[PDB]
Amino acid sequence: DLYGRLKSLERQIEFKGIQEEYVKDELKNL
Amino acid sequence: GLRQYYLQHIHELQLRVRNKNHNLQRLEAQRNDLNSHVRALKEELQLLQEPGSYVGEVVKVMGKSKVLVKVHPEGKYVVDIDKNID
Amino acid sequence: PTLDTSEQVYISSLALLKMLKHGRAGVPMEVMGLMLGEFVDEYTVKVVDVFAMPQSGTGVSVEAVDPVFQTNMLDMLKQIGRPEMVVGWYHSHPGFGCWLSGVDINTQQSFEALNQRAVAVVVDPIQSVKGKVVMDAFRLINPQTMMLGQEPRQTTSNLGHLNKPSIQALIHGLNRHYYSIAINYRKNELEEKMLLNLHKKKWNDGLTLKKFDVHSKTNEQTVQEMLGLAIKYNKAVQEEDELTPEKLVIAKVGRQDAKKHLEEHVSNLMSSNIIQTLGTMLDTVIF
Amino acid sequence: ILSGETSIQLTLQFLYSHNKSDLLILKTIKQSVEMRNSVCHSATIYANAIMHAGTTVDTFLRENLDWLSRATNWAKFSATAGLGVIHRGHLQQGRSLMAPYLPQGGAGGGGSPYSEGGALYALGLIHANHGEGIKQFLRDSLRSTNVEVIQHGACLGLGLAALGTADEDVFEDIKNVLYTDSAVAGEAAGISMGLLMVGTASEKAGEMLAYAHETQHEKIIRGLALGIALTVYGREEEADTLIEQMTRDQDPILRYGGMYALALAYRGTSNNKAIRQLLHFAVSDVSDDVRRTAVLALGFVLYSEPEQTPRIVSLLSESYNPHVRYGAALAVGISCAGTGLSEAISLLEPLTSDVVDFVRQGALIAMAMVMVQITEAMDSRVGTFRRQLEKIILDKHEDTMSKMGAILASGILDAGGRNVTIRLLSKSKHDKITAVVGLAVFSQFWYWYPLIYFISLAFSPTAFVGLNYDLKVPKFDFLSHAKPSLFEYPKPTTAEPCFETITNPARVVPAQEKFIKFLEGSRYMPVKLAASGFVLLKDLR
Repeated sequence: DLYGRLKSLERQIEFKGIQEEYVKDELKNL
Repeated sequence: GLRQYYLQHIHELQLRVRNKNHNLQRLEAQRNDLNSHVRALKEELQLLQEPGSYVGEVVKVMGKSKVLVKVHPEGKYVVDIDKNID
Repeated sequence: PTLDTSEQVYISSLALLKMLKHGRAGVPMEVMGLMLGEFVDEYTVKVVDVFAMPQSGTGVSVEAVDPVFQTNMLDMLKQIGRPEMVVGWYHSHPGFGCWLSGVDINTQQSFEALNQRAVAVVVDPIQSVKGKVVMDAFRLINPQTMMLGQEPRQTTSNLGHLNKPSIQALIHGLNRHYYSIAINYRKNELEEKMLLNLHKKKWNDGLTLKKFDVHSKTNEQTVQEMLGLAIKYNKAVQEEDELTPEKLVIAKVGRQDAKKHLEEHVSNLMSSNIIQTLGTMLDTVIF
Repeated sequence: ILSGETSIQLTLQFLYSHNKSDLLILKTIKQSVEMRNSVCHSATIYANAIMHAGTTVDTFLRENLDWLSRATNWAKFSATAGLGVIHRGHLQQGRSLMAPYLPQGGAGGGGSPYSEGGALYALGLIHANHGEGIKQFLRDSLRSTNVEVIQHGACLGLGLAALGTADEDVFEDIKNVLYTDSAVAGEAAGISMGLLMVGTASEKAGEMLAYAHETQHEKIIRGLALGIALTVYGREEEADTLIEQMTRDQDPILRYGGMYALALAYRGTSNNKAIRQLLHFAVSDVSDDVRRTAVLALGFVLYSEPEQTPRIVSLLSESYNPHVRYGAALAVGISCAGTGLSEAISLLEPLTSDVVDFVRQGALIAMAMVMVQITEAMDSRVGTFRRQLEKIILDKHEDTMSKMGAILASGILDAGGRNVTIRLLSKSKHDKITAVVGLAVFSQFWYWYPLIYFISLAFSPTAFVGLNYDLKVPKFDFLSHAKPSLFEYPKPTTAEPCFETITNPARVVPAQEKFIKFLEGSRYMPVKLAASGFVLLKDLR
């Protein structure tokens, strides 16, 4: 498979993107 | 045209992923130092709850961790030693 | 029906403030009263309001539960439209923590006779400090169950174990004669809006500008203080040797701590100057 | 086959024939548990029921009747309900085995109402998803009885027997019980309406929400809040309106249900919108129950990608709030169930030594869910964890909640005679509705202990069962290209050959599936190359 490397890379990047709001929430709750 | 159209996004996504990872890690460490400080501070709440520690001055030591030191107003007594003291 | 740990007691914010104020009033001794409400269900007890007790001249006894008083107060509260039935009683242990004495224990059975679901509350006005309220609720464990060796209650929920009990209470008979009751707070949204309104400063207070002469003199003095802290700190940075003892520095530093005072003073100076800035000129625009 | 009766019978035969449950572990736990502690006594009954799930071996209960007879109230309800997990899938004798504990319709049956209610719940656990013969009997039992404890067992039993059937007539019967406003029967009715209507997105979820505002009983509100979350299973964007209503509510118990509704709507999707909302509520809400649940809910959103869960939850595990740390432990336990991820184990290890007793309880259960079916030869940490569980169970000075966690963890590690694993995803990557729902009801064991038996629904047998044209199991041999010591059973109380030739009908762990090869020239050839489950064999001779 060749297109899988891009689709999986996009999935992980999108998942890490929400980490911004995740951290921002604790940065205020903390 | 597949080489110049589809695979091109792999070389693009990783560049932003690498900087997002570092920024998220820096923010997470900044928040974690504070969270650890707060957890400690709440730990000192119970730290000051436990009874204090008396002062001692061993007049004579005994083998196999035996201690007879000068209590401030009381005197001496036979006791043992701790776990990490030479 | 077995009493269960999932039982939860709700005490009104008004009830809390009433117990706290009434306890502070009689902090030297112990003040007692009653909570007014109903039994929500076999597990849920809600409390709305309390009224204080005029206490007999005995500071170590709660033996003066006057019943004409309760009957009169209940009747007039009914005329208010508040026919709520007494849910429990509270008394204060200033600095003595939350626990039940022999006298409190005796009163507790005396009321349990009337209603098996009575709730006894202990409020510490002293340790109840800004941000943390020291209060607890207790009910007695039937001695027959204790003599049988049986667990006094059935626990389908772990809520009862969330709060670690006081070692004093463990000395004062906790879980042998009685048990604690987990406490939460029912809060109405309107109560929260009004509560937030309380700390809202007057919107004009930002308009009250400081007199220019006095403000300038504070600036002058703080600047000279920065000079003194600066010279002290220069000595501190210079005198610091390769083997600088952090423990000794914490115990004794230059001018307490030249760096910390420098930082606090620059912060306060900036704040004062720049708030004066905002004030003068937003007045300039709008006046 | 489509009715599931044949697959259940073959599974029950496999679990009975391969039962390697260690009765000495249960005897040791029974001896260490103080006879006055009702929680630890109930924990040992739950552990026994989990260890013998679907094996039909009740020898421990028969040997220890004098110990079981000391169970009072809900412990007696749980004792009877635990037989339903042991006899799970026994469709033909399920009624005859329970007949001594069922309500006999004469004024002379000396049963306790807890045993009768627990027998109706046991019948629903035996006939989970397969209710056609028992639905009518449970409906007649529900209509005939006004006792709250019997109605509670009848509701849960009917909800399990009618799971995902969307039967309107069963819904109206359970709704009539909800309108009696009984605090214990109404919690079961709330959950059972949700179990019946799983993933239908019916307008009936609005009727349940309306009634949750009318009732004053927190138990009914909690049962309805979970019931509503179950109706929304599967629905993604269709659910967002109801989730926004429940999450903006003034009642913390409805907001708690709103977190489960978001979790079950976005199950296995890894959606960034749902993750951001859950993380927001984990920090912004004032209620510790909502915070715990918002973190636990991440485990249901992320189980499709179990590698991401430890990374997101690591920051929450260090939080000062014990309820968030508990939610973090269970989120990793649910997402990483049966995977054996090393990162998940390293994150849970510190939480097993937490200062807070319930955080330790969650960490021990989560560690047992991650380590299910793993041998000491694959990971040496399983051997240290089993010794840690034994130490906590034998210690008198340990907290009751930590002991309960250690007893349940020991039960989960030895579940189904060591022949079951917790599996949220099918081999086809379909979501197992029963496993997701079973784990979502199981996570509520803090409020109601009899919900612990819903973990049985999450147990998937790890069997290879080859079948002929007549649906019988032929004896034939197949090869595993792995060291036997990797896929062995732990030893009882007291390079290498890689061609372990075990019978094709035998325990096959998901990690072992890659190493299985059929012998070229065997009498039986599979119609499809499948390494595990029910495989039809072509007979060549």
